[PDB]
Amino acid sequence: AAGVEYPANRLANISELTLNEPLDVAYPDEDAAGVLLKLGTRVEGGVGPDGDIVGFSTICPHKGFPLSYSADNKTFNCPGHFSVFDPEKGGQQVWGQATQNLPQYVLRVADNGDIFAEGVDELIYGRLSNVL
Amino acid sequence: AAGVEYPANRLANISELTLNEPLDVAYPDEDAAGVLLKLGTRVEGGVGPDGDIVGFSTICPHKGFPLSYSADNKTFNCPGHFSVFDPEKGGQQVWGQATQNLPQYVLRVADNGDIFAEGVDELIYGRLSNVL
Amino acid sequence: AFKRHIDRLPIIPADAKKHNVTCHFCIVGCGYHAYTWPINKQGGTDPQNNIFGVDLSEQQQAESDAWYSPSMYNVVKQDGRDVHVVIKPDHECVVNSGLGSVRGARMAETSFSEARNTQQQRLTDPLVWRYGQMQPTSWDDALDLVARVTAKIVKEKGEDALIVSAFDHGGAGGGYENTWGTGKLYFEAMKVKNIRIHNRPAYNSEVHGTRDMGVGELNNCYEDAELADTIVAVGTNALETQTNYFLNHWIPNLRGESLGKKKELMPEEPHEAGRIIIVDPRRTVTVNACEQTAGADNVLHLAINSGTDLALFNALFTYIADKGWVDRDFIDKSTLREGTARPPLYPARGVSEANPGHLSSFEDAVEGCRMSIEEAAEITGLDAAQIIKAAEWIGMPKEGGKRRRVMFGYEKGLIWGNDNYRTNGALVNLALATGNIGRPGGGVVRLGGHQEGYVRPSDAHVGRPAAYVDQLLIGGQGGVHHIWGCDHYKTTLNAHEFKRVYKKRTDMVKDAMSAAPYGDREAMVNAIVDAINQGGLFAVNVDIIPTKIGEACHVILPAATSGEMNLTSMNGERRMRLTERYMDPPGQSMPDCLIAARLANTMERVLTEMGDVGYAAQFKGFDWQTEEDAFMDGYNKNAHGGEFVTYERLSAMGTNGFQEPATGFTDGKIEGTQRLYTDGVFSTDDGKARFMDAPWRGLQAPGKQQQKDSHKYLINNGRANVVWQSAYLDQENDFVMDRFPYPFIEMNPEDMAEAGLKEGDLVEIYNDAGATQAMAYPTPTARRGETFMLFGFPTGVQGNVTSAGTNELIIPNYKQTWGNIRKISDAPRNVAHLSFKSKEYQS
Amino acid sequence: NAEKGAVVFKKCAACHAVGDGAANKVGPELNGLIGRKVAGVEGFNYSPAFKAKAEEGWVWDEVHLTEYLANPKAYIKGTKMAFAGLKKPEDVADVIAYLKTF
Ligand SMILES: Nc1nc2c(c(=O)[nH]1)N[C@H]1C(S)=C(S)[C@@H](COP(=O)(O)OP(=O)(O)OC[C@H]3O[C@@H](n4cnc5c(=O)[nH]c(N)nc54)[C@H](O)[C@@H]3O)O[C@H]1N2
Ligand SMILES: Nc1nc2c(c(=O)[nH]1)N[C@H]1C(S)=C(S)[C@@H](COP(=O)(O)OP(=O)(O)OC[C@H]3O[C@@H](n4cnc5c(=O)[nH]c(N)nc54)[C@H](O)[C@@H]3O)O[C@H]1N2
Ligand code: HEM
Ligand code: F3S
Ligand code: FES
Ligand code: FES
Ligand SMILES: [Mo+4]
Ligand SMILES: [O]
Repeated sequence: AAGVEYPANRLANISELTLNEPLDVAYPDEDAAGVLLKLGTRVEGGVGPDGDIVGFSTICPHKGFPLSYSADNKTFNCPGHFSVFDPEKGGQQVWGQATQNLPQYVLRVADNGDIFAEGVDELIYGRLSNVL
Repeated sequence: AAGVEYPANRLANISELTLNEPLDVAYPDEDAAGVLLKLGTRVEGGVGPDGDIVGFSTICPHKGFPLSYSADNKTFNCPGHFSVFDPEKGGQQVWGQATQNLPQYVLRVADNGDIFAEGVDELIYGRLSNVL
Repeated sequence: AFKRHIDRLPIIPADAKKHNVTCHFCIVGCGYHAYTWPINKQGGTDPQNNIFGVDLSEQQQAESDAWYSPSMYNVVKQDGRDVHVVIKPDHECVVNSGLGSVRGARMAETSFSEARNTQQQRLTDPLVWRYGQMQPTSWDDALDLVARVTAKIVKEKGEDALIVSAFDHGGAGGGYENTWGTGKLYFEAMKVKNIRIHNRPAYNSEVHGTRDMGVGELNNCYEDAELADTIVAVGTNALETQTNYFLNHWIPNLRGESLGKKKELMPEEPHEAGRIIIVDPRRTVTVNACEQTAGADNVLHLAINSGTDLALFNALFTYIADKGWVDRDFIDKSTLREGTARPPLYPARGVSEANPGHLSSFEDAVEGCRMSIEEAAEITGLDAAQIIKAAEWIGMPKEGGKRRRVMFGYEKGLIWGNDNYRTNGALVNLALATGNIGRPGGGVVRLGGHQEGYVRPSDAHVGRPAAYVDQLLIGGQGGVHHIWGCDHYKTTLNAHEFKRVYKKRTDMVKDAMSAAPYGDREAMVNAIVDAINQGGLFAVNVDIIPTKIGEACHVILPAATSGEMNLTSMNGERRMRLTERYMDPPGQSMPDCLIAARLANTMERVLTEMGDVGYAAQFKGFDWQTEEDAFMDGYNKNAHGGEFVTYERLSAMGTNGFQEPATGFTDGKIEGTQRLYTDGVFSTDDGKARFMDAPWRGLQAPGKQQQKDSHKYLINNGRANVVWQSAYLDQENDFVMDRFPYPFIEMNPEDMAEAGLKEGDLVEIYNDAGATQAMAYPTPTARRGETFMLFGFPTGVQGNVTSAGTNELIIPNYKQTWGNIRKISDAPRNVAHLSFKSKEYQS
Repeated sequence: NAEKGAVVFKKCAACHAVGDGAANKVGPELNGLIGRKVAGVEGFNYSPAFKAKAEEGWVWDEVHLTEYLANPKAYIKGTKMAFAGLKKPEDVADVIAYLKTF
């Protein structure tokens, strides 16, 4: 198989999400931590009827410290070496030591409203293949 | 799983090779026709004591026409659309419709002089994976 | 040898998105499909999981549809996402039958990819010369500067002060949308006189000769190459230069594969396998391929002296006429019967620079053209028996007294060859005399260069002859130069002198702009115009890469090419296809037609602000938001049969599209024209073809005989099969640059040994016009004294040693070039890895 | 069996045509074959080693033909059909069962 085979995993329903509060989640398996986040404005990789639901790896691509979320700035913040990632701009490193922007999830909302993740746009921290 | 996993296959012995006479071979399976060939000169990819033994896929990388050897010029010649390949210079297309130089074998000569193929440097005609 | 080490490609899934793609490159216009799918999806090896419905876990055999090479695969942006893309030859296209050339098969890997790092040279942003170097800026800023300098200079000195160089061709860097957009700006909104085309330094036809005679140069179909008794190929290297027309249509004829179709379509006459005459001073891989598929018996390579085609053709015409090997009924019904008086200056000169040849009846032309077999033999250096046999292969009837069917094909050996107007005429005489126009197995055609995609307002204002634009520029005339999709630095004639002066004049404007405040735009504009007034030139380049002439330009605007946009063009068969957009423009690049519309909108605003609302109103009609708007304003409203053609209808007809001109629309099918002049009514006021009284007068371009006489070698020039044009994409393609890092100059091994030269050596070619460099490539098949240098090549420009010499209609006589050769240095170490063996396939 | 001779003929079809219309290509048309002479077909340019092996007098009987599709090269040294030649002798037998039609 030339490409990584990504499972199509249910993570949540649109109705489970509050504006600007991350929901803890994991993809493509239970040992790769991440969040779903409703930002309240239309954005890159943003699904749902407002185009504002995004999903990201929450493990820092530098050395794997878990990232905190700043509700005020809508940024992910690494207490490891002070890296900052912008979930409103496809996870662009605003500032930091990672050589990657924050790995982001290919999300699909179903007719029923369930949210499936079907891929990741960068290598997740601590695995040499996104699917192990 | 990230790269193609290449079998280490026995093709021939150094003793089986007559100067300038292609020995018909298959690598990395039965359906991947190629040749071994002693050239009586030191060249790119060459193995054995003189460094003159080369291995090539012998199916035109343009449209799969079986190639034919000219002993006088030491060239593979395609009767399909008149492509010419130089196995003295790493199977460079001297002229031709292929977007590839001739796929060439990674050869190893063991102590007994048995010749082995451990990989190919270009995509073999008619397979989207060099190992099927 | 360059190896990609790609062991494995992604499988195209069953549900991949399919796009109809015509080849970006040569006239043949081979059909392809672009299959795109999400970056995180892939196809399976089982039939139900890939696009082919085939089990891919099993080796595929020769000519498989269920395979693609690495060069056919990339990752590209589509609607702002990365997708897999495979660009594959269409097996069901009648043109190529799933053949792809060395060029078209690398459309995918010569695409722009951030993810796979392909063609990072591609322009993403407008660049302006300020602060002492090129600097990226906004469209609004760049267009405002271009318009303010353009509007001021034409307001102050007239439109004659605006110089334009632009593509007039089809496919990528051309096409109906882009010729219309540039044509409307410079010929509708304005009346630009001082405009040249991408391959010639005035606004002229390559082939006024055939056109004045009433024979449009693309009058047949590709089937006729399959159906001819004889093919006459003149100054074409079709295997390298029109590859899949040769392979998919000529080869079947020469091999007899065609015999069944011949007998079905023309019973009531005899048919043997096709024979071929090749008029070319050089033995090509085309001569070899023909010998090898039809045997030496059936191939007549007429190795004429350089630029003597007209002598050969006049002798064939004379011999054929004298034998009555002519279609008497065709001549009497479909050609001009009225006698007309020779011009006073005949035969040395035409009635004017405008009309270098005399149009007449069959009989007047024969007596005018009249040349003995003995004399043509003297001039051509052919043997009498070669010319007589060529006459028999064209003229002599088949068994039941039936007409021999002859397709006459020519390209740049004739067109860039001696006495363009007369040679073109002399060849049409032969096809006219033998009734080989508008019949199956016939035609007198260009074999072509680019695809065709021309639709523009009238060019009546330009004149005939038109302005020799390069001489205006070298002579210090013009203020502003707009350059669209051409690179004179690599491809014009007299290129050394062109560069000397172009650099000095653009340098004067550069120094002024480096010394002036940019953030105050009006002062920047005034410093530019003051520098122009001292003899400077402000240059704007519209391209997809940083060009060589772009190193002299003050503004670069980034264009989107075919595939990043919808594009319509037709092949050397008039086969019109829609290339359907499959990917995004790189960065902020925009289609040429939409750049023209945007510049038009900016011209309107700037002219309104300067207080000239009347001139400003001429720049209306440019509200296009997509390339389709340009198609509908241009082709749809102005092309012959345009009202029948839309994107939607063209899409439905796929890579086979339809032959122009379109006659109607019936249940999801545009109806087209397989052949021109089937009713024997030609493109003239009264409907009669004219013959051409086209006498031989030597080498007609100024200084050519002198250049032959005063230099040791012929520097013949033209294409390599591997290289596309000026290597604008190829120069960032390891496969091509691995093969020829330097342009080859084909030299006779005995000539190299006499000059102390070995394979790979770097040599200076020099003469009266300038100097350049190439790598010596030993070529046994090359005649002594006669070299061939790859043209348009960034790492050694052949144009530097071509003189300013043109015919009366300003056609560049590139092919008749002579110079001396001396060593620069021993083979550079980067050529050590090169093969120096014959390009000629051996059985 | 001739059904799985059609599958083995995929390795010939590039150079060889068979059935209604079949014309000469890189190789000569292969219609009939069983009962045709060597260097047989009109139009095709056979090698000075395939002409030399018609001079002595031959036919395409099924035993002469088995030797060719297995090692074309040294079996008729100087033949223009350079190509490995089918190594499984039961496939040599399948493709000749296909050739039995036409
Ligand atoms: N000595 C000699 N000189 C010759 C010839 C010869 O035989 N001998 N041949 C002549 C002939 S036939 C020709 S065609 C000319 C070619 O002369 P040029 O037209 O100068 O050569 P190309 O390489 O085709 O140039 C195409 C340019 O357009 C750019 N381009 C490509 N696509 C696009 C697009 O979509 N938009 C824009 N805006 N730009 C684009 C490319 O990057 C490149 O700079 O050379 C001529 N010069
Ligand atoms: N691979 C490849 N194919 C291309 C192109 C490319 O860049 N690369 N470009 C395309 C374009 S824009 C064009 S215009 C065409 C050009 O297509 P061609 O015109 O076929 O190609 P050239 O190599 O320019 O010249 C053709 C032949 O003219 C011969 N010749 C030189 N002098 C004379 C003469 O006095 N008389 C005669 N009869 N022949 C002479 C040369 O030896 C050469 O073999 O190719 C098109 N296709
Ligand atoms: C299973 C596959 C093939 C079969 C069964 C086959 C069969 C044959 C046969 C029976 C002949 C001799 C018939 C005669 O003399 O008229 C022949 C000759 C020939 N074949 Fe094939 N062939 C095969 C594949 C190929 C391929 C792949 C090529 C070329 C790449 C090819 C090229 C030729 C040529 C050139 C000759 C003429 C030999 C000469 O002139 O010396 N064949 N083939
Ligand atoms: S693939 Fe492209 S380059 Fe010409 S021969 Fe066919 S159009
Ligand atoms: S681990 Fe996050 S900044 Fe280093
Ligand atoms: S298959 Fe070899 S050149 Fe086309
Ligand atoms: Mo051209
Ligand atoms: O051209």
